[PDB]
Amino acid sequence: SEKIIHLTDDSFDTDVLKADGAILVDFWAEWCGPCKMIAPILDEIADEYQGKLTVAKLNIDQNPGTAPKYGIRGIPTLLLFKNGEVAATKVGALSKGQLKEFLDANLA
Repeated sequence: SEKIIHLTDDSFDTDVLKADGAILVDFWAEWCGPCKMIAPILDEIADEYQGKLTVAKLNIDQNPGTAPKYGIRGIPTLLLFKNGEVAATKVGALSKGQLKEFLDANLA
């Protein structure tokens, strides 16, 4: 059950900040319907982008510490990290096609 890294506040440094390569971090919560709408889409991307990218999820209620560090203000927010640095930001639900395009464009 791990293609997706399931992050915590304590593991966020190792898992994201010190990863060699691109991580796609999904800031989300259980009550958030758009967050849940995109979850299946993230599963497909995890598979599709395997070897180019890792997908990780931080649940902002269970892990309240990390989101303020990135000025997160609404969910879902997708932050693309490249080797510990944020390259791209996407706020709100989007389709698979839209996510593919956001990824393809920011991964170069």
